Amino acid sequence: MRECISIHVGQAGVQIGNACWELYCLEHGIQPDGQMPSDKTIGGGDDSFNTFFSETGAGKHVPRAVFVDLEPTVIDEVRTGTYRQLFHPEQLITGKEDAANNYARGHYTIGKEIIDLVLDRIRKLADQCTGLQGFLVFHSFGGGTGSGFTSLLMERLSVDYGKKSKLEFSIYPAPQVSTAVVEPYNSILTTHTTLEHSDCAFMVDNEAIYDICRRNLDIERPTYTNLNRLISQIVSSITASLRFDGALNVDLTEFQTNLVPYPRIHFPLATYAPVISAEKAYHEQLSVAEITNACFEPANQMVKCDPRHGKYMACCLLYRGDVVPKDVNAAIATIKTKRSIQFVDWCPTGFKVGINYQPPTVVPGGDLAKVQRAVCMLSNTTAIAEAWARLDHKFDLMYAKRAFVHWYVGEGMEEGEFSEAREDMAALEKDYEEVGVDS
Amino acid sequence: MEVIELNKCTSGQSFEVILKPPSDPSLEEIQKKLEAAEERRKYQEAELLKHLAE
Amino acid sequence: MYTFVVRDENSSVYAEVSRLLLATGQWKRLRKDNPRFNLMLGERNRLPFGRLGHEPGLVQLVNYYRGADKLCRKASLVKLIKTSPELSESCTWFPESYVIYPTNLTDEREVFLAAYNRRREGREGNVWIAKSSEGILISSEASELLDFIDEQGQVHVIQKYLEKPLLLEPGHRKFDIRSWVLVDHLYNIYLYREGVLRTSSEPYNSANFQDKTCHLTNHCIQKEYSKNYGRYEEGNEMFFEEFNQYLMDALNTTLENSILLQIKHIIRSCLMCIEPAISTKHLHYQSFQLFGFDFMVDEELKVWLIEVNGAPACAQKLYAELCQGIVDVAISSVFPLASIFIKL
Amino acid sequence: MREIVHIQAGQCGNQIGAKFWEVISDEHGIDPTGSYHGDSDLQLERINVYYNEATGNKYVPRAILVDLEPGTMDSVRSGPFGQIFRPDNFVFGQSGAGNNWAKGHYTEGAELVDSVLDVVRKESESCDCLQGFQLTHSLGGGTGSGMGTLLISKIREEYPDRIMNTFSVMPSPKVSDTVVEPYNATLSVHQLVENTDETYCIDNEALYDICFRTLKLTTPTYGDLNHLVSATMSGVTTCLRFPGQLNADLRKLAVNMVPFPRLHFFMPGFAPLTQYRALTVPELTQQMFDSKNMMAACDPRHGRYLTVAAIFRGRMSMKEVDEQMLNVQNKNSSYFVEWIPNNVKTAVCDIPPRGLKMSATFIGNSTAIQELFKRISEQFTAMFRRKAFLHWYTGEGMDEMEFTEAESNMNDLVSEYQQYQDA
Ligand SMILES: Nc1nc2c(ncn2[C@@H]2O[C@H](COP(=O)(O)OP(=O)(O)OP(=O)(O)O)[C@@H](O)[C@H]2O)c(=O)[nH]1
Ligand SMILES: Nc1ncnc2c1ncn2[C@@H]1O[C@H](COP(=O)(O)OP(=O)(O)CP(=O)(O)O)[C@@H](O)[C@H]1O
Ligand SMILES: Nc1nc2c(ncn2[C@@H]2O[C@H](COP(=O)(O)OP(=O)(O)O)[C@@H](O)[C@H]2O)c(=O)[nH]1
Ligand SMILES: COC(=O)Nc1nc2cc(C(=O)c3cccs3)ccc2[nH]1
Ligand SMILES: [Mg+2]
Ligand SMILES: [Mg+2]
Ligand SMILES: [Mg+2]
Repeated sequence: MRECISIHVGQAGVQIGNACWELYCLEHGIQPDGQMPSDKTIGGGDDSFNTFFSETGAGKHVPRAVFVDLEPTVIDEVRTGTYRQLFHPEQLITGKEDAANNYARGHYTIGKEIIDLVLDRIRKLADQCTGLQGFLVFHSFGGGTGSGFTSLLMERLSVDYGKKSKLEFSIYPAPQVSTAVVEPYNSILTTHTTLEHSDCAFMVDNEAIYDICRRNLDIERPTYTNLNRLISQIVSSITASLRFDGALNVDLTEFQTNLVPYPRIHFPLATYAPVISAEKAYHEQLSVAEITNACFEPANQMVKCDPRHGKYMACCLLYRGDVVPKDVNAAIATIKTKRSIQFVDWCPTGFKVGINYQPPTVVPGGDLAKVQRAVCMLSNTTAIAEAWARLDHKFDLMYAKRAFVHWYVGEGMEEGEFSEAREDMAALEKDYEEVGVDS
Repeated sequence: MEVIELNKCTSGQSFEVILKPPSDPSLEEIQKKLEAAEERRKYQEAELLKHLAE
Repeated sequence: MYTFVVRDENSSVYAEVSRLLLATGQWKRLRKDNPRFNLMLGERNRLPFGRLGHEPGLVQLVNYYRGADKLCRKASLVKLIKTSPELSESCTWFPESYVIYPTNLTDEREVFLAAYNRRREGREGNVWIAKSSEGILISSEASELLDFIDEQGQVHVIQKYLEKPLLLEPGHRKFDIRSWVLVDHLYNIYLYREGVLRTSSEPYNSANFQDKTCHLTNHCIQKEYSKNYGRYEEGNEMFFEEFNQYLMDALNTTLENSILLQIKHIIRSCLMCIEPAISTKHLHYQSFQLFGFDFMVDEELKVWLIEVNGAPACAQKLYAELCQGIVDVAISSVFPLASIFIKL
Repeated sequence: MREIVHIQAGQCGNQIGAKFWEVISDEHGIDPTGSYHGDSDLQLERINVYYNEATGNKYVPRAILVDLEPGTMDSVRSGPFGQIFRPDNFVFGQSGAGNNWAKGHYTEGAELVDSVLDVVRKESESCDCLQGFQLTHSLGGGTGSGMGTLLISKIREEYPDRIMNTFSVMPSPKVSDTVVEPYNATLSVHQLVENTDETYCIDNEALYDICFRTLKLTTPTYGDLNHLVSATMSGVTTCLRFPGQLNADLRKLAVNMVPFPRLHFFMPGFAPLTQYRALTVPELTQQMFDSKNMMAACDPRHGRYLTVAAIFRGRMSMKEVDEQMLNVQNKNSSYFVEWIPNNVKTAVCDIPPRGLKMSATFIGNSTAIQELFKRISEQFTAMFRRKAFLHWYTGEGMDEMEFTEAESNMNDLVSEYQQYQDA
């Protein structure tokens, strides 16, 4: 058994992390006070769920997690929330003044003053691991903390844990649910600085989650609470392989081996089905073929883009619930003959499949209906480059006039860092184009 | 349509289907960047204080 | 009020559509780079499809289908027809064709020669035409065809030349049929009821493939090199009413029975084949597009597809009706205000 | 804890400031004695932003009242909520400033400024985490204009990393006390260009027109003008004072509204402008973007919006709010710059202001504000070309060169706006 440490940075990271750990506790039968009656090895064990939870002599199962934010209001809700007893104070780190949506403030001005405290709290968790695999890092692109402090932390983690893997869950900015305007700057700046330190990053576009919540959950105006419950279901689908017995994606290294042949192109597209409204009286349960086919509908993707006009490098299918291999193969064969699924020439046209028999857990009194089977597809397609193109174009519009740049220079950042970061993104867009397009 | 590497446990199973075969900065360098930005903040503040002193 | 942007100034069709949109008092034209548009009349090349459908609260529509180039490039069309089971290499309405990359650059050289030799030994007519996306060479010798492509730099297609075309009388002259087809956001396929024959004004001469004026029917070639330009019909353009009346008087048949049934069949086959790859049914933005299909007719009244043009112009006397039709079926169907097509 | 320190200077500044505290005291359920008597814990959640807690659940405004003559602050201390302010926070002299920027900034004000900073320091030292400062004043007088901008400069020297926002009443010949108002305002504007992060430009002419043309008041008083400012200030500070979708401090709010450091002068607006028929969301949205609801007497159709924020208050449909904002932007598509994507943002707060079921407050960063500075510059030059009324200023030690420089500075500001209006 090898442990994983989760790090939640900024408002988006903290609130998503709070939703995930609630869901983890429900999936593993862990009560809010930390007790887990089904764990017969009191104060110990190296079961699969122990990769995410340590144990005290009193039988409390403690998340291997650190929450970091530069102002206290969001983390204070963890301290006083339903699962307050789960965490101890050392895991919850708060500053006094936030980064004001300013990457330079989160990375240079405030980051410099808190980075050593955050590493010491992480070191404490690492000293409790017999074989640390690495880290899972949750954050927004658009926040000053989520962007600026995350990239500083990732740099130092590469230094202090050179051999350890680092995965990201990154919230990509959507104007529909944001009151900021400088987020394209923060996104390009943090991606540039983090690219070489992240082994595999799962981007979630708030626009996609927002529209899934309106379209499939019949929520007229989704809130962050609605969005985070859905995101936490997808995150759980992705991390379940680390927390349960199995043979696919059993350690962090396997994510890169299975999903990222090209180190810079390490942004897999996530697709999830089915998303069903709990308010619905009764829903006819979808079959393996139907939920699998739904994995190739843009309407169910975590990032809106058209995989028909890109190429695949890898595809993983992660099923939960009443699913057997025979029905997966039957569904795949059918979809190959009806869908546009082009792989790159230097990769096998195939699917790695993982099935966990436990159906998705839902938060009681939530928006998601209980289903008998669900699936999350992780595919590394060049089509996700559309999301970089959108972001880079917004960056270019503002930077040509140097709009808002003075806020960053005022915190000690140099203008050259903007153009350096934008040129890295331009090279990234070219890498995607070389991999996925024919002349 | 070949199924390979089929593994089965009580919690589930996993396998692979093949439809067709194919054809860092150091601690010192980070500190320098952080201290260089802090020094630019100091210089810009010193210029402001000079302006206000005039 | 609805909003739209214009990004292809060289489009005669959508310059007129733009005109009609304003004259409704309910459409406003924005600057070409304004992202808060309802309708984009996009550029021909490198249209930024990846930036469409991400403006909150706006329904966005574009006048091109992403991926339709597969049908509207000469080498792409050959590959699509050969590799698509719906169409297959036994496709009866598409002339035998082969993709040939210049040697200074997969390729089907040896497959073309294999069929070329089979025709020569069998006494069968062995005239082929090389073309790409001037730039045309009609020859009965494979050596002159492969040497012409090597001097170029882009991919070319060698295609069996229709040696026995239907010839209009008087004149003994060749022609081709242009059909305009509109595909809306629901992937309804609308065939404009009015087509045009681009006629040659020089008598067809099967003994001289060197003078490419009675063999090439392009309007530009006739206007510059043909000394009989405009002799029989204005601008070498014959329309369906006259052509139908000719088929009745000369061949005792109708345009619908002898030709249009095959045209409708071919249009439907091509567009249904590519539908899963380009449909915007469940996309965050929606597409429509106007297509120009070019057809040849042989002396047995068999119709052959020659090419599909993804950015076609229209006949001068047909701009008014067709462009209004685009507004009615393609635009106002998505943005309603306050038939000239045949639905296939 | 995101404390804000409030300062009000001079006659206009103290009269508008007093109304501001009456309005928000009512919203937070604080009575004239500083005791809470609300019905909702929402009223106390962010009470600390503007109030200090004393013994016995007493809430004292974090407010500093400044003037160079005692008259207006005697009126405040006798006003409705006059007893709510900390007596130690009244700082005043006796000589007055004679509507003279030089007296406020260089002579009379210089003698009093140190005692004001002493109070400011005491209020700041007891802040857990100071957000920044807000100042209410006019630009056409002597104390608010001259001593107010002197205060801002000394606060920036002592607290250079803190946000400084001002609600600044711009003079108009149609609602004027003295002919030297353009001199005082031109001298002050340059100080604000350098030393504030946001300046809400409140034109007394716009306030007058609204009272006369829209509210149907044949003879508006300064009180009627100040009711509009009070209501606008309540809406502008709503997201700081009540829980909602926004959790931004002053710095984050300014980051997303100010793309260039000198172009931080905002056109504020409010709807409904003072009836028992509650407004529909479409009506709120149309009126708040209407020039007639603006308070800077600048036509937005004459320039371009760099950024816009609008906050809606009351129980209403978020979906319909979103729908209506989309409708307003297409009608004004030509009046938003295209190189700041998504530059129109909205927020909702469930708690409506007193006497209204719903309302909306508008904050526009528009290049049309250059019309306001052009007006002032013209009136300045009409007198300065003849050196008229200058002896009032040279008599306090100023020389003509400082007027020449202030004139050049504001013509540069106007030019900078015109540059981005054509970008
Ligand atoms: N999905 C989701 N997105 C969020 C959530 N909270 C904030 N965001 C998004 O994150 C971006 C704003 O960044 P934040 O995470 O709030 O900022 P931060 O990391 O706390 O950094 P600061 O600027 O210091 O506050 C916007 O795009 C928001 O839409 C959340 O709970 N869920
Ligand atoms: N296989 C074939 N057999 C007989 N004639 C042919 C032929 N291919 C082309 N032609 C003749 O050559 C002419 C031009 O061919 P092609 O269609 O490639 O040119 P083009 O791409 O310019 C048409 P457009 O201008 O509509 O795009 C046609 O009008 C047709 O008469
Ligand atoms: N809106 C408003 N404007 C005022 C008020 N009192 C004065 N003014 C304006 O403020 C300017 C005069 O400045 P004032 O505040 O009286 O002088 P000060 O005491 O030296 O700061 C003139 O432009 C007046 O029109 C007021 O109560 N409300
Ligand atoms: C004391 O100074 C302020 O209150 N400044 C201020 N309040 C603001 C409120 C907003 C605001 O309500 C919204 C921001 C985004 C959507 S509404 C914006 C900028 C602001 N600046
Ligand atoms: Mg934050
Ligand atoms: Mg062509
Ligand atoms: Mg006065």
